[PDB]
Amino acid sequence: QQIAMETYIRQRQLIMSPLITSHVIGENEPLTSVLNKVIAAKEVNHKGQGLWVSLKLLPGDLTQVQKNFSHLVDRSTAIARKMGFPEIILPGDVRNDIYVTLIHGEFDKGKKKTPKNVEVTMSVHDEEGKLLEKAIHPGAGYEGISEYKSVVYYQVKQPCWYETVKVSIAIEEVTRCHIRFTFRHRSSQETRDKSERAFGVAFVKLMNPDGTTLQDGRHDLVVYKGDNKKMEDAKFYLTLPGTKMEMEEKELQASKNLVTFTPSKDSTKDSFQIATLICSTKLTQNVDLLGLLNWRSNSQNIKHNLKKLMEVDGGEIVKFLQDTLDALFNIMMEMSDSETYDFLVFDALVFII
Repeated sequence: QQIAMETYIRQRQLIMSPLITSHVIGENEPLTSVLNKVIAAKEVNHKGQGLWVSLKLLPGDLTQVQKNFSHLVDRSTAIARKMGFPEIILPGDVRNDIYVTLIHGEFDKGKKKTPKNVEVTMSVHDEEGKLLEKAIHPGAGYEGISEYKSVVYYQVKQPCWYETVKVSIAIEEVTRCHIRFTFRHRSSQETRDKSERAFGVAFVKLMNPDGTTLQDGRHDLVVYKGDNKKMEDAKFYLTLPGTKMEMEEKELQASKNLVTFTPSKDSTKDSFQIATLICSTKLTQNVDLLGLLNWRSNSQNIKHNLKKLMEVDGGEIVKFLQDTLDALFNIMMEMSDSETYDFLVFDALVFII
């Protein structure tokens, strides 16, 4: 219903700093023109699910799940291509909009006939074991340390208990700290001194071993359970990534290779999807950091992986071209660098402009 105008006072009381009713947002007239043309109309929500959004998303919520998760600000930012960008993109701190879709996962004991549901306990720690109090992991709008009291739906026990994850983190911290898949049961009994605790956790690999960051590609992650002493430190999980890569390329085809640890396969569903969305700035397809100095070969043209590379690196391609031209091998240098690097630049920076 309609009432008198009080936007500015409430806005500045929310922000608690001297702003203006439209100084925070410039209304981006051409950008919002194109946005109202394609996105800000019904179309992106048309493609959200099925025919439309109000009378069709509710049946989806009632049957299996609603798409209310996976906030849209990531996609709106990643397609709209706003103007007021900072220069602290790659160094300093990340955009803090990274969101990974934890589609499924459960703490099903298996031995017990009736599964007991436990919400995800985002226990944040370090390689050395730093506390990581309310100051570090929260601050982006995520207080999920207290997410507990899991009650099953009326029909199916399988669906997980995942929600929005928001982290305000820096490059040094993402280099250092680590997080675990803890599941502490919040039973009806008030006392938490019983033996209903988490039987195991799994750590999160923030950067791939070759130097690549988190990736959007589908890599379901499992957990490994056991005594608390073998996972209270980080070295044991540091040397055991517990990812899909080691199950085949490490010659770990036999599931009994681990002395005590057991993957979730044939134990619990634990389909932990990884999705480094387009809004992220650390996306990496081919490892450019070797391309700087320790480049084994010119495998970055035939296997260039011609994806975006939105220039958050700060001049990687042109500096590498400068060094390669200094090398003075032969024609293939120039032909490759031209026809791939300026290919990508003239195919992405055009939309950037």
